[PDB]
Amino acid sequence: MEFSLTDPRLEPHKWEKYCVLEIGDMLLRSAIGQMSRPMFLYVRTNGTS
Amino acid sequence: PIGESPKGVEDGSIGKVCRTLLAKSVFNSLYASPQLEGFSAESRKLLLV
Amino acid sequence: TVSSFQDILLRMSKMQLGSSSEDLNGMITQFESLKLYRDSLGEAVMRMGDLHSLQNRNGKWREQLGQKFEEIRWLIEEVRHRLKTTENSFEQITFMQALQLLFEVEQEIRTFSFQLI
Amino acid sequence: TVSSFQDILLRMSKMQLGSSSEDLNGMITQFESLKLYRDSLGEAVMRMGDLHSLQNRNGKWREQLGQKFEEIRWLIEEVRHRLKTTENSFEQITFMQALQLLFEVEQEIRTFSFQLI
Repeated sequence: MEFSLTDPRLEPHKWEKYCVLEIGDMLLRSAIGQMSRPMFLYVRTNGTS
Repeated sequence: PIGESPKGVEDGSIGKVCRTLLAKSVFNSLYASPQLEGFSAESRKLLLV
Repeated sequence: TVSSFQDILLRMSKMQLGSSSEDLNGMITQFESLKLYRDSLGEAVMRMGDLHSLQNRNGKWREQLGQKFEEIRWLIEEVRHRLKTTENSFEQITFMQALQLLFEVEQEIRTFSFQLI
Repeated sequence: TVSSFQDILLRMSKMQLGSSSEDLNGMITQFESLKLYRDSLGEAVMRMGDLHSLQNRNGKWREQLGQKFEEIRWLIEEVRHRLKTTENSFEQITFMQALQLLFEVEQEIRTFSFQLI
């Protein structure tokens, strides 16, 4: 499970072994204003060696 | 000469060269496969010619 | 975001010195238009902080003005009574000067209060 | 007027030095407070507020919002179609970055406009 800020389905062929979730919102602190961009989660199954 | 661009080629400094070589080594480590070594050997011969 | 503009513009600049499609001259201007509009919009919403702070300060003075009028009135009647109840020329001279000063200052405070609204 | 303040203050001080009265001390304190308030009010009088900056350019600035919205989704659709059609990698990465930039900037503009109104 990994955190990310990039929205899927903008380039979905890259991720075909993932199930993606939306898990909250994050406040982007800048010099002026308030962004409030969404936050995602990437889930995958694997096993190494 | 370290980069490419449409309508021309681009140039850089020593820091760019060192960073590029380090990144090449790291990506070599992360994406190991027999295809890589076969291609490396054969392309080395062609480059020498 | 602002740095993203510089990277996008620098990379689109190199698609025009190697190709045609005047649409790269049609999109490379709307982008600068949005940049100018956004960095103009910035300081405007930045200024709204000072305005509401300025308005708050104008609320306290309106309520001291209230208490000053009552103070002036009460002191007027008290000094008038003290004038009526005294029998020493020094005191009446002082109270003449007082009443004149109070009338002048009350008129000025009323004028300034009218101006503030 | 100020000269009247100090003269009358000295006169009341001399008068009170020879006899103590509740009202006398009360008016002394009230007169001191009134003089201080007059001084502060005059200090605010020769400065005022900044009404010059309160009436800056605001008219058309309220109406270019619709003009910008006119060209927001137009250019977003143009970029979408151009990304779909193209076949290089340079152009593909440039267009993807541009699409991200417009999404962020338009959300920022909408939030700023909503907060300010």
